[PDB]
Amino acid sequence: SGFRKMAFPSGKVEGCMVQVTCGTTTLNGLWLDDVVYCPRHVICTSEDMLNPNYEDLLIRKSNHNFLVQAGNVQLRVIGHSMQNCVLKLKVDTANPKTPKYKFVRIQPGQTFSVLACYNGSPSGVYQCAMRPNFTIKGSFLNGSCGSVGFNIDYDCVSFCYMHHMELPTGVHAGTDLEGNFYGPFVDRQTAQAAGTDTTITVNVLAWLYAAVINGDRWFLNRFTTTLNDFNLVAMKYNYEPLTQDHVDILGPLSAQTGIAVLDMCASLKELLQNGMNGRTILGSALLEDEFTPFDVVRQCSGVT
Amino acid sequence: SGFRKMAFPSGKVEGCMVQVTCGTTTLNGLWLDDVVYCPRHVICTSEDMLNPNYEDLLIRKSNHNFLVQAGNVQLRVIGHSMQNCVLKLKVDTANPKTPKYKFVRIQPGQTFSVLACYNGSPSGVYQCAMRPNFTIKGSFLNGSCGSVGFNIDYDCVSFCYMHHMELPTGVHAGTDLEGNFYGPFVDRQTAQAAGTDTTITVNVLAWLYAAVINGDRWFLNRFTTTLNDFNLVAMKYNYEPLTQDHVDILGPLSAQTGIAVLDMCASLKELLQNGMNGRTILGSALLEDEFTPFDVVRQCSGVT
Ligand SMILES: Oc1ccccc1CNc1nc2ccccc2[nH]1
Ligand SMILES: Oc1ccccc1CNc1nc2ccccc2[nH]1
Repeated sequence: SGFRKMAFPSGKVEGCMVQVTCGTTTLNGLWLDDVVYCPRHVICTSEDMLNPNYEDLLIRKSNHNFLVQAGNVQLRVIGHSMQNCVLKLKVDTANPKTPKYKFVRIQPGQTFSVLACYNGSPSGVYQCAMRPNFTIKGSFLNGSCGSVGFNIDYDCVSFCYMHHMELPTGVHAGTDLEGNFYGPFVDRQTAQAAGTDTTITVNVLAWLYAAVINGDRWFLNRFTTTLNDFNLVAMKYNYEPLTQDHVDILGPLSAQTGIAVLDMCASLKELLQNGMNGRTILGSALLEDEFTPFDVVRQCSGVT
Repeated sequence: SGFRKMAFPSGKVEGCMVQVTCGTTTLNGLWLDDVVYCPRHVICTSEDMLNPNYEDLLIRKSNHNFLVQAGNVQLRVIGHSMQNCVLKLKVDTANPKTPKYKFVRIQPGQTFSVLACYNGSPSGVYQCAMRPNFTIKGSFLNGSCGSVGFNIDYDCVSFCYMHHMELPTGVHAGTDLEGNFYGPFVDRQTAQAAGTDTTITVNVLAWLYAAVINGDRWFLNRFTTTLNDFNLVAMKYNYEPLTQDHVDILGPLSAQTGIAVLDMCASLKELLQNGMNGRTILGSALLEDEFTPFDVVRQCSGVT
């Protein structure tokens, strides 16, 4: 029993983190097979960052300009290419600790673990969601760029995120491992405002199920609703719309608890309209939206 | 910028987790050097758990009765002893992945990372505090016993917790790595009630400093207080007393933010008396007490 914001064990990713230096810029790289992936802005002076032309900046760079260090041993760079907003540095040594891995582009509402790194050295691990505005609310100081987000399926690491940017509002933007930004963000020190950070409705419902499973039941009401009625209320409160795909996904939690999804929707509706009245659910005074239904099932079942 | 509940990278501890089986009971063990540490209740039938005599139960056990598996390879047990509420199983192989380590007994309010394990396999990592009532609020299913809590100082893992028990209220109890329970709990399926789960005042203050550092300043008031005045209010709200040792410990956060500790106390006092009025601090609707001052400095500075 008990329910925690839980990251994947980070060991498999710890074994992939290296330091990348280009001139005076140091950040982190991900070493898989004989390729090191890092944010292309490693080649910029903070001066360059205001309106960088990366193709033109890259012409001035050689393999020997990229200094790649794995522990306290240097890797030999034998090639470099730009793919979207990441650099791929070919090194002469396959990472001996390369895990089984995939590159995946996640959808808004999907959760993942971040291994926060500085100078290629892991500092911490936390759980995130891709926000509906394609930002994440991370913890990232200078030097944390190239830190990655991942899910693990038994022994296969799915890399979904590389850290590139902090927006002027102190939220975070980055790319998948093909170098494509989540949302409309660009690796340039310019005015970039995020859209509405809506609540991930399907995730709140999952977490309400987690609460029932763990004995927190005070919020369970006598009402039901319809998708359309619930969705009217969701919009008013800056909650993402709930689809039938979300209802289907919650099916196993519905089954385990014997609470129909639309009943749990009507409980959520009353919590939106009435608030928590100073009460807590799973030790939170607000509705948590950074657990997926899959996360709740994993943690409530005990997958390794 | 940004502030997350952050666990230590778990790789060094992942490399120490094994499966321990005695008869039909499977749980986790910690393999350091040529010793495997596990909860002594591995020797009990759930029937034994009602009033176990562990010395008498252990007489009926041999080295060959303890099945220790590290990945899918069996370790040979060449000795076993009981130290308090843990078993130490001497195996014929030193763990090749043993990190530098210490055993430390933490104080209430101290935070640590838990690597939740099932059948010797890591499932997740989260950050905890030892509660003032010597419980922890974990996430632990059947088979999670022998999962450990740790801090890391660069390359040295300090093991502070091994998981043994869930109380009938679904909070968690366990031992240090010398087998001594935190608080008054015993490894017996009997009536064990926790005392008052008070809020860790010094930790809330640290987190209020973290909030100021990260731009959340709305709660900063025009008042100050004294330790004695603040402490009267703390007691009324089930907050731990604040000592001069706590004020001294917050000194560096006081310095960084230019907010005197007693000023931040007076801000906390107003939040206790007035509540949050539907506002959030670092995305929480309640006051977080599971960051130490050391945690706030680490995450705000970027230690690896
Ligand atoms: O639903 C809302 C409630 C309040 C504010 C903003 C929104 C828009 N949310 C939204 N989710 C989407 C998913 C796919 C495509 C477009 C989407 N727009
Ligand atoms: O302060 C309180 C406010 C409300 C309820 C309970 C308490 C007691 N808290 C407490 N912390 C201690 C630390 C060391 C020794 C004894 C201690 N008692």
